[PDB]
Amino acid sequence: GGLTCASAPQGTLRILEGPQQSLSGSPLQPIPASPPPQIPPGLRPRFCAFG
Amino acid sequence: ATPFIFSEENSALEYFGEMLKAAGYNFYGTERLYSGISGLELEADIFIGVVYYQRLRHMVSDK
Repeated sequence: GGLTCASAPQGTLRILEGPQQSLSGSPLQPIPASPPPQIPPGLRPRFCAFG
Repeated sequence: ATPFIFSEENSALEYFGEMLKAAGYNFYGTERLYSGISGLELEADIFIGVVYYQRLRHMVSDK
């Protein structure tokens, strides 16, 4: 009436919960790159010679 | 003057020389001076500009 060893298991199942990968879009930056410093339009000379 | 904003293609000297030439000065930043001692226009045109100087805390009055 006691507990005895039974037949060895024939296989093992290991369960884990996993989600999946999306598409590669690689959206690097809101406003991207190093935007260049640049000329103010027209500007004009702010200096003249004497005479 | 942020580092790494001006490349080989877009140079800093090109940019600021265009800025200067747009004000009536010359591209390369050289304006020609006179000698305040002899009164003659020096043969070489000088490189003049505006730079930010700091004054250090080490004075001959303390050393």
